[PDB]
Amino acid sequence: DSRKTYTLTDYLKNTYRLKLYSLRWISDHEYLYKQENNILVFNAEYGNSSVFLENSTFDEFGHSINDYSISPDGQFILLEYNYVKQWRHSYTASYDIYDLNKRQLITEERIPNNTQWVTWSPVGHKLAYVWNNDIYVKIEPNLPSYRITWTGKEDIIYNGITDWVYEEEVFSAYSALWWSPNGTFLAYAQFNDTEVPLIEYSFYSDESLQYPKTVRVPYPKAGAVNPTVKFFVVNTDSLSSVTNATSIQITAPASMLIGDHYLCDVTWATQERISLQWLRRIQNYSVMDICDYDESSGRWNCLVARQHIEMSTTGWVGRFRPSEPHFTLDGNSFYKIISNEEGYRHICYFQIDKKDCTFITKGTWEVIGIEALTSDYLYYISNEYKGMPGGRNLYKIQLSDYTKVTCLSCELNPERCQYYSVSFSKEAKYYQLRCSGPGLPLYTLHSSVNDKGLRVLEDNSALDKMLQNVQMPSKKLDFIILNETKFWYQMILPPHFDKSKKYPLLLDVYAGPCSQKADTVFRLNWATYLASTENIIVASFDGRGSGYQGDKIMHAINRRLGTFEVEDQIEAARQFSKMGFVDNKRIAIWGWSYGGYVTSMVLGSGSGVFKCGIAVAPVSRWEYYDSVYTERYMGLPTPEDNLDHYRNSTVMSRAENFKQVEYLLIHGTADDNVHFQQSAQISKALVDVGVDFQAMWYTDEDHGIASSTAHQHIYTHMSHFIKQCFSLP
Amino acid sequence: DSRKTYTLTDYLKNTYRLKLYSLRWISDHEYLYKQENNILVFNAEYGNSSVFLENSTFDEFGHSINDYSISPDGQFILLEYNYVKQWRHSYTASYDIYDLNKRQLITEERIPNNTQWVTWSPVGHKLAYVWNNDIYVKIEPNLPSYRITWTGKEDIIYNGITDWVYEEEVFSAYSALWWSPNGTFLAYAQFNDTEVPLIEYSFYSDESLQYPKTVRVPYPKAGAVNPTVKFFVVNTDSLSSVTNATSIQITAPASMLIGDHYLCDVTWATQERISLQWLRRIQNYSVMDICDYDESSGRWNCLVARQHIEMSTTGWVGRFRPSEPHFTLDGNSFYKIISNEEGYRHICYFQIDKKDCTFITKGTWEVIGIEALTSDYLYYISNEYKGMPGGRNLYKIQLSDYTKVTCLSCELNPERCQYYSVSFSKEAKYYQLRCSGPGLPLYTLHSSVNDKGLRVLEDNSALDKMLQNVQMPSKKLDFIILNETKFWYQMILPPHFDKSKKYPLLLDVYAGPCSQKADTVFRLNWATYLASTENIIVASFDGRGSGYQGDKIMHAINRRLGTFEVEDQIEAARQFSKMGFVDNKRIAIWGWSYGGYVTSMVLGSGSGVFKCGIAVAPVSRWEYYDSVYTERYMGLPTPEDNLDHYRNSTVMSRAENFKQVEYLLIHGTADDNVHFQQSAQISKALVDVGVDFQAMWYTDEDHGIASSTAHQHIYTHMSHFIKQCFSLP
Ligand SMILES: *[C@@H]1O[C@H](CO)[C@@H](O[C@@H]2O[C@H](CO)[C@@H](O[C@@H]3O[C@H](CO)[C@@H](O)[C@H](O)[C@@H]3O)[C@H](O)[C@H]2NC(C)=O)[C@H](O)[C@H]1NC(C)=O
Ligand SMILES: *[C@@H]1O[C@H](CO)[C@@H](O[C@@H]2O[C@H](CO)[C@@H](O[C@@H]3O[C@H](CO)[C@@H](O)[C@H](O)[C@@H]3O)[C@H](O)[C@H]2NC(C)=O)[C@H](O)[C@H]1NC(C)=O
Ligand SMILES: *[C@@H]1O[C@H](CO)[C@@H](O[C@@H]2O[C@H](CO)[C@@H](O)[C@H](O)[C@H]2NC(C)=O)[C@H](O)[C@H]1NC(C)=O
Ligand SMILES: *[C@@H]1O[C@H](CO)[C@@H](O[C@@H]2O[C@H](CO)[C@@H](O)[C@H](O)[C@H]2NC(C)=O)[C@H](O)[C@H]1NC(C)=O
Ligand SMILES: *[C@@H]1O[C@H](CO)[C@@H](O[C@@H]2O[C@H](CO)[C@@H](O)[C@H](O)[C@H]2NC(C)=O)[C@H](O)[C@H]1NC(C)=O
Ligand SMILES: *[C@@H]1O[C@H](CO)[C@@H](O[C@@H]2O[C@H](CO)[C@@H](O)[C@H](O)[C@H]2NC(C)=O)[C@H](O)[C@H]1NC(C)=O
Ligand SMILES: *[C@@H]1O[C@H](CO)[C@@H](O[C@@H]2O[C@H](CO)[C@@H](O)[C@H](O)[C@H]2NC(C)=O)[C@H](O)[C@H]1NC(C)=O
Ligand SMILES: *[C@@H]1O[C@H](CO)[C@@H](O[C@@H]2O[C@H](CO)[C@@H](O)[C@H](O)[C@H]2NC(C)=O)[C@H](O)[C@H]1NC(C)=O
Ligand SMILES: *[C@@H]1O[C@H](CO)[C@@H](O[C@@H]2O[C@H](CO)[C@@H](O)[C@H](O)[C@H]2NC(C)=O)[C@H](O)[C@H]1NC(C)=O
Ligand SMILES: *[C@@H]1O[C@H](CO)[C@@H](O[C@@H]2O[C@H](CO)[C@@H](O)[C@H](O)[C@H]2NC(C)=O)[C@H](O)[C@H]1NC(C)=O
Ligand SMILES: *[C@@H]1O[C@H](CO)[C@@H](O)[C@H](O)[C@H]1NC(C)=O
Ligand SMILES: *[C@@H]1O[C@H](CO)[C@@H](O)[C@H](O)[C@H]1NC(C)=O
Ligand SMILES: *[C@@H]1O[C@H](CO)[C@@H](O)[C@H](O)[C@H]1NC(C)=O
Ligand SMILES: *[C@@H]1O[C@H](CO)[C@@H](O)[C@H](O)[C@H]1NC(C)=O
Repeated sequence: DSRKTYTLTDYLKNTYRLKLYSLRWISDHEYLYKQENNILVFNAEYGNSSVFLENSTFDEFGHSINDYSISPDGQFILLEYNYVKQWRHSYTASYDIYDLNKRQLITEERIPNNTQWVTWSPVGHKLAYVWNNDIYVKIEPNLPSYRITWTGKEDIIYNGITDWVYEEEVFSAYSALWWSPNGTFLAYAQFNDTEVPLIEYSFYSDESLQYPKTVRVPYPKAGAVNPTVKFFVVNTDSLSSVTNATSIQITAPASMLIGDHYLCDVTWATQERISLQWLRRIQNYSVMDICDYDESSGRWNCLVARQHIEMSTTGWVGRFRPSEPHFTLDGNSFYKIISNEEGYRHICYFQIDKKDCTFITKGTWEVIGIEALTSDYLYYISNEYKGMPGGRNLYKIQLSDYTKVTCLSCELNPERCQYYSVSFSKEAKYYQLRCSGPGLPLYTLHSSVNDKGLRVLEDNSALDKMLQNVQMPSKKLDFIILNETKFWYQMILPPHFDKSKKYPLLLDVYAGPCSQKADTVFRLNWATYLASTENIIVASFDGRGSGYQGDKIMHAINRRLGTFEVEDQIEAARQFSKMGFVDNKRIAIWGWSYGGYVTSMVLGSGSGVFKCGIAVAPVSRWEYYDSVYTERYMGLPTPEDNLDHYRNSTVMSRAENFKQVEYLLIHGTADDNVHFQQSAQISKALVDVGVDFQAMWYTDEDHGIASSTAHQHIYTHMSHFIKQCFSLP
Repeated sequence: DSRKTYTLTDYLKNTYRLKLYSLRWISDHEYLYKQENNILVFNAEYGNSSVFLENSTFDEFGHSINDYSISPDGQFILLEYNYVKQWRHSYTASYDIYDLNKRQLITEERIPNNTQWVTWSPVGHKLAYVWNNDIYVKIEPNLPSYRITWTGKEDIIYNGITDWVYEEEVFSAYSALWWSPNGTFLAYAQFNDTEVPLIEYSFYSDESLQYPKTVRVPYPKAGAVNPTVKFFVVNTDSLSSVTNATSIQITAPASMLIGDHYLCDVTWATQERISLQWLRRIQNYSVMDICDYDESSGRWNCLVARQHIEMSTTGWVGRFRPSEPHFTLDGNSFYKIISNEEGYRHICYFQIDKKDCTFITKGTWEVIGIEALTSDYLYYISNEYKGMPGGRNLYKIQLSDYTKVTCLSCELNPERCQYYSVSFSKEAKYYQLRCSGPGLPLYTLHSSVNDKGLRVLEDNSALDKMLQNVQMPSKKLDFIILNETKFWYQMILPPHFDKSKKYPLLLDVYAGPCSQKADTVFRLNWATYLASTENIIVASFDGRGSGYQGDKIMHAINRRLGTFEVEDQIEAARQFSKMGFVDNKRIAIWGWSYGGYVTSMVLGSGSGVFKCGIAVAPVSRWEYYDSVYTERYMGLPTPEDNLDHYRNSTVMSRAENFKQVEYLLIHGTADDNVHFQQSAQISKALVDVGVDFQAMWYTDEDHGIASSTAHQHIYTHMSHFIKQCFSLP
């Protein structure tokens, strides 16, 4: 054996890059793929291409265009420059509209600088943008903007944008603007954070800054006042400069109004029908209101009969939040993913006039998501193939005959692709199946008309040839029967693996509620380096609390976080140790966020199975985390509700047992998700008891700690600790 | 040998304690020494004792009495309970006045809770206290308080108390109240921090606290607006309840009014004469105003003729601040320590009517301080004995015949005591000479009448016997001739030291301007453990910038901090290495505060002499430290004045060279002196360049990091790092 190993340098410097083919379906037959800084239009059926915009077009722009947005009409394009990131999704940027017919930059009534969000109408060239927490609408790109809201304020009234809590948990986005299917109406949400308490952390900026800046973010910790959401809808077609626009408010269902409620999701059904999903602060009761517009009163009305209530007594409602409904063209019938009586999520045909729901799919698998609803077929990704919870394959079901279900990707390349994803065209005429593993990522375009594979867009052939030279580690995904239940685990076995020889084992852990750490995706990460060079088996286990395996396993840790999942990881290590190739004296664990919470808990468990551990940005007490996430799985922190578990599930409590393990606590000073407070309290507890541990603070670094320099430094420091603890060279 | 060694446990658990005899001279013949929780009165001449207050007296108090204050009359006592510390000197506490004649606790008009400062009149039982930044005076302990100021405000107007900058630099205390010699007048200072910018750091309090508290302290960084000081004097004898008291303001000399000025010190001369020392922001010009009270106008007047101006073109005026004048009983003549033309500080007889000053002492030594001015003799401590800059001995000079100077402690116990300190009685009839080394601390009481040693109060005999069993390390203080100048150094040689054998060397460093690290004091510190058990020579060197050696050496680093002192420490290590008993391959350096700045600078020097280093609470850029300290030595951070050196003296700049040394950066999150910001910037710089280093943040810990738990953990972690770097067992 005389080949190079995957070194940390290769990982940090991204020497081996996984080519990807990302396209934008502008039509049912054409998509826009950016090549050599040139936007190109590709006919899906023929396969030919044409230059939509030459790089020279914006070479004289004078600014670096971060991203572009083609108007549905295709007569205009948005240019994003001066991109400034805020949180995971939130950002501010300047925008310049470019005419694609006159080949000229719009210079009059330009979108203002620091625009928080900008969106084209679903059809046409209307532009709605949020500036200074305020919503403006430009009916024509070259015409003056029309201001809709006037109550926008910073860290108080968010109009059209989402506050930290909603952006990171409820909507998973920074956009609260929902255009009507033809762009007649614009649905928006007004979040009020007047009462939500502020988390205050210090920012040191650059060396030039003399006095540090304090950053205050409206952040509702478990039990703290949550934000108030108010939904609104405005007729954009009636927008006038003479008078302000009028926004009709759709009130929440009375059940939600009794107490704190959340607007989980907003989905347009027809040009005059909208579906609002509300969920009470106690996330075990959710009502969907199919509201329609009444022409006579010009006001949207929600029929109590059409309302659909989904309650869960076993645990929380939804994997992370109520799913999205896929209405039919008529809009009087919709398909949604609901949990079956057995406890496995499946598609359920729904009619707006019948509260009864008819499940169209059933089994011990789980419908991961609905991709497209054509008048004849509904396409969904599922983990049914080979009963593998970590597999994703495309399936289509005849709407008229539900019994006729056909797999579309299961038997394409079974050896190389088992985790598939899909992006259909405007009318689902053509779809791009993208496989992420277990082999190299493969991107292929197919035609729904005859389910025929038109061509292969990307095959990662060059990377494959380069990876032949390096001694890449192998990945093993199997299951261990615990309490007569199959719990799957993945193991990145080192190259030239010998079962007889005993190798050190690092248990990468997350164990988040409804999370999967054992899948079939090819990933070039730090574990690849650890297994290839340091020869460390990197393993991950999905125990009670893991998702894609049913409500029973997912809702097992309900109202008891830091209990079953922590125990399962320790039991996993014991099973892994007795397999025969694991050095019992050298077993470690590492995790990020919830993984850090579990990593700390297992190290302080006093089990004696683990020797050392690295907790990065770890959660210490659940009363320091946001309300939406914590209250969903731990309930309210009140003396009459799980207050005991809230206090019994703190890492600080197990500090005395940390004296038997080596601990590395890494955290970013400017973390908005898991505040540095949580890491700080862990350190204080260990210092008080006298536990000796290593720590590393990264100044002005967020939860991701992904700044090139910090990313390299964090993994370099972690590599040193793991090697030192494992007594490796 | 079988003798045990001084272990870290002995140091952390204070196994060997140095007994001390601290007394309070209530009279010229009697002092109060607390024994077994009983205040006892001891006649100095006879040596007999009597119980002033039995422990039972305050056993039923119900609170823990932190400290006591006997009224000069002795008819009343103050009891301090509920002690809450703020900064180094600032604190808040509740006080209960106790009658020492009626043996009863005063229950009416009690001193309010959270009293910031309380002081008895110099003679009598008057009480002046500052509550809520406001000054109140109780003429009688059992009578209602009289409020003097009414403009007090938190973090804005400090009346009678010193702001952070003045408390930690100018006055080195939290008291701005100065009682007149017979208590007729009360001199006070009003500090205004309305413009001084606030340093904001986060406090994580306890595990219960859900949201961290942001602590904002008025702190003037180099160049930032400094606080405004206004002096005032009030006649307490005329205090009435019917009308408010009137405070006469003594304005600063015109020279100081031209720009920012500081009130360095306030010293009362007679019952009607006060001496104010003012210093401009540019600390190289100071004027002392001897102001007297004019009965006719009832206003204090400062004669321009009586003003004494001291300017220094070589460097800053004063060791750290203008010295304190010692006026004669008449008050028309005073003695002060001024630097001579040669550049060595010496006592200088002064007359209020003659601007000329006559030096009464001269030589290549330095008068450390004036202790007592009797009508016939002036007592001062100096480093003249054996030309040792680190020695302190008591001397007395006949005022009539200055040639007649007599040493009082030089030849008492030359082998055991060379560093002496003294506390005279009310009329200097008796004085307690306390020696801190080089042998065990020895406390003795003497009589000035015939300079006779009455008796020995404490001899640390028990500690001496216990220290016989342990293998205590030895201390060597010598000098290395650099550039034809004697630079002294101390070395804590390990037990059973063999010059032939090569031992590892750790250079404890501070190198602060006007600082001494090589002295003759016996200290049981971490170095004792390192030398006794780990067998590491701990050495300290006093190079350019050191004090007690003359203005030339002290003012050498003027307007150039981080230059000569850093180079000298590296040169010291080179000289130490070629001595013959130092392992060149294993030399390290550690420091706190300025020591941390030097430690970082020498590690990033690129010299290659040092292998590893530990910087605790280190200063990174001088533009982050307070103004009074930085501007005194580095000038103003302005483009026209030393702005370059300010940017050329940053640790972050030498980050690339840290790649050759092991670095441990320890800092407390809640540091008010060296803000964490300085450590944070160092870390960010190393992270950016890619320098691998270890770090450790101590949550809710101040500059001292002296909380029992943290103190033990910091030295434990530091011990591990030093041993690991020195490849020690
Ligand atoms: C966002 O939430 C805050 C807090 O609920 C809202 O502030 C509230 O605004 C109402 C407006 O009517 C205030 O009611 C009035 O208060 C005044 C005194 O301030 C009183 O004289 C009136 O009789 C009436 O009660 C309410 O007090 C106030 N609450 C506060 C300040 O805590 C705010 O309006 C909300 N913003 C939006 C756009 O929804
Ligand atoms: C402590 O320092 C601050 C800052 O110098 C002092 O505040 C100042 O107070 C004076 C009072 O006369 C203000 O002057 C007046 O201001 C008002 C507007 O606020 C204006 O209408 C008047 O004609 C006059 O100029 C001055 O502006 C103000 N400076 C500020 C607020 O920055 C404060 O009084 C000082 N405190 C003490 C007790 O010395
Ligand atoms: C790919 O080739 C086809 C022809 O085989 C193109 O289709 C025609 O393109 C011409 C271009 O001038 C049009 O005038 C015709 O109307 C098109 N015919 C149809 C049926 O659409 C197609 O446009 C090409 N695609 C690209 C991206 O160049
Ligand atoms: C549209 O609404 C805005 C906001 O209320 C109006 O602008 C305000 O008009 C009032 C009139 O008294 C002023 O006091 C405010 O200062 C204005 N601005 C704001 C931000 O409140 C505007 O006039 C309305 N337009 C029409 C035609 O009704
Ligand atoms: C977009 O959709 C809206 C809602 O259906 C359309 O508005 C209605 O259009 C019909 C047909 O012209 C009218 O009879 C209704 O009175 C309209 N309702 C309202 C609220 O005005 C709108 O015309 C559609 N736009 C386009 C271009 O098709
Ligand atoms: C949603 O969760 C709450 C909190 O667990 C449930 O309220 C409890 O209901 C049970 C009976 O089912 C009572 O014994 C408890 O005392 C209630 N409160 C608490 C604090 O547990 C509520 O019933 C749940 N709702 C649904 C639809 O399951
Ligand atoms: C130490 O002893 C001396 C006597 O040798 C004490 O002096 C006398 O003490 C009595 C006590 O009742 C007084 O009445 C006398 O007036 C004292 N004489 C003088 C000259 O002072 C002295 O008080 C004793 N000291 C202590 C602390 O008990
Ligand atoms: C002593 O000074 C205080 C402070 O100025 C006086 O108390 C104030 O009196 C005014 C009279 O109009 C009130 O408006 C204030 O509210 C009072 N308090 C404060 C804190 O300002 C007090 O009256 C004065 N006493 C005498 C006898 O003059
Ligand atoms: C404390 O000292 C002050 C200042 O010397 C004395 O006040 C003066 O006392 C003399 C003598 O009685 C008077 O002639 C002056 O008019 C007083 N000046 C003022 C400002 O009142 C005061 O008497 C001394 N107190 C005691 C008890 O000796
Ligand atoms: C106090 O220090 C300041 C700053 O160094 C001195 O001002 C400088 O004086 C020199 C001459 O001695 C000039 O060449 C400089 O231009 C002055 N300004 C600066 C920015 O350096 C001042 O003279 C000193 N005062 C005394 C009494 O020594
Ligand atoms: C711009 O596009 C042309 C298209 O032929 C390509 O050759 C050229 O390399 C591109 N330049 C950049 C900087 O991408
Ligand atoms: C954005 O800022 C730049 C720079 O000040 C300015 O030239 C431009 O006109 C601004 N755009 C808008 C729409 O305000
Ligand atoms: C209180 O004082 C008496 C004086 O004889 C002493 O015996 C006793 O030990 C003291 N108690 C404490 C707790 O110091
Ligand atoms: C201080 O507070 C305690 C507790 O409330 C109270 O008993 C006491 O009287 C207070 N003292 C004064 C002087 O206010």
